[PDB]
Amino acid sequence: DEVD
Amino acid sequence: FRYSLNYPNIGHCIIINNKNFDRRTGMNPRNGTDVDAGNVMNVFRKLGYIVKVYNDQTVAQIMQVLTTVAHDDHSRCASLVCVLLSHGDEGVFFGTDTSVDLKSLTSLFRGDRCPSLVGKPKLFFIQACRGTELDPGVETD
Amino acid sequence: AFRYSLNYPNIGHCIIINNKNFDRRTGMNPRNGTDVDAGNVMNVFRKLGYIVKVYNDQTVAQIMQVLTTVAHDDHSRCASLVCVLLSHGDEGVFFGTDTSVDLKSLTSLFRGDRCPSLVGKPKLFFIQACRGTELDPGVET
Amino acid sequence: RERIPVEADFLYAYSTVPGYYSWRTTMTGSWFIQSLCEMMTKYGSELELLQIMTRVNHKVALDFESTSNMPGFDAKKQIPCIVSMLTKEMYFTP
Amino acid sequence: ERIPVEADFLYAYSTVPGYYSWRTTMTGSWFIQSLCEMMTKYGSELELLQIMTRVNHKVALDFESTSNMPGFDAKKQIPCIVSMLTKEMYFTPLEH
Repeated sequence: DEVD
Repeated sequence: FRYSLNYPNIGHCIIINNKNFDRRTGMNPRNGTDVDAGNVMNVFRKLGYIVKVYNDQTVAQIMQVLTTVAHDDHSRCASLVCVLLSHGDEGVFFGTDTSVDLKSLTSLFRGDRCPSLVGKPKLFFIQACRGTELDPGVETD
Repeated sequence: AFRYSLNYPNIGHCIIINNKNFDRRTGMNPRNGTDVDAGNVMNVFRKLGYIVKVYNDQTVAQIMQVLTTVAHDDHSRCASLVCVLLSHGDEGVFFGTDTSVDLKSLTSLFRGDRCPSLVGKPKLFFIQACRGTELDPGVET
Repeated sequence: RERIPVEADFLYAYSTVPGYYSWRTTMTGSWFIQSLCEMMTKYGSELELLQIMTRVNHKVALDFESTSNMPGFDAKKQIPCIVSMLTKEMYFTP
Repeated sequence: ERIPVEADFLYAYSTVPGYYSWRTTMTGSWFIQSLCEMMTKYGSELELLQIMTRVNHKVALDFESTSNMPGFDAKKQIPCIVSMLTKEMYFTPLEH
């Protein structure tokens, strides 16, 4: 999981 | 009441899909956004929207794209869908080059700027960051 | 479950913040007719089962005391919470009788990590206040 | 047990759009609150809250238009702004 | 009749103002993949605000972040549905  | 679908076209679906950004920004690639864009395209195409995807758009490109859509004739369109996939911050959406205010994008279709769509639903779906807070969650039952 | 449960002794409390008269040397004109708003709302939510309390002409600090106290009570027996905010406002801010406060500061009192007994339960804010000075000209269909 | 977002299950029903003025009459009250109370009365025991608020949006948008003999403020309109972080349907009667 | 120029917009945001928005590695953002699965499941049955409520639920319940980045582990998300719609929105003439 990673962010925008 | 409900929005009438009694039009020839349910409407257009514009997808703005930004994966790779200007190295001067330092924003990391958004890997997997092509998965999002393809899923959206498939979904809305199956309900009769005419789907157009614009990839890796700069702020100014985005603006010209949407200004063109605004200024088109939608008298036969029941609705408009716009999906925005990029990085973001509080109130802004990143082109590949820098940020722009979201209000600037969406106001192009406001009732007095886009008469072809008055009274029809203008539907935006926005996948972008809106800040840097993190939600820790809370346990419930 | 597709529906918030109503299987609680009480459907919950309704806190009304009703601001009519403001500090003169701020230049804010009274909100004449806000008393009919508050009585109308009170009656609507009273007949739905809510326990209604009305707080007139609260300062920012007093609003915080009121809502901080509500947030720290026990709502085990309550299905929901309603909060009606009637005052002047600006973009992102709500006016006490004295000055402005961030709405985020009011609403965050009931965040799930700070208001445990309202976790998983609808928290319903209705906010009558300006959000800026822009005026909507309208458009003929 | 399960974890949920700390910001979940909020509804922020704003009388107006971000950046815009909000209209009220001295005699009948707020355009928005008056319309809220009307639709809650008609539909509170039958409809889901987001559906109610959409009908409130219809009433405010169609039924009201401003008047002020400061004509830069005259003949204006208003649409409310329903912000939902709700994860379930809200009915006021079981 | 005159209607407000701001009317009949919907802004379905993936996340709450001020907050980060989450993706999986390469299985799509949480919000968009939940949106697509609820559109697929209900687009011919529910109206748009009913769908987006079930999107909010699916994002709020089925996702939690896994990260080795300090301070980003086990985080949650809820989308933010901003409606200035004045009517129900269905995507099919007859809902089934």
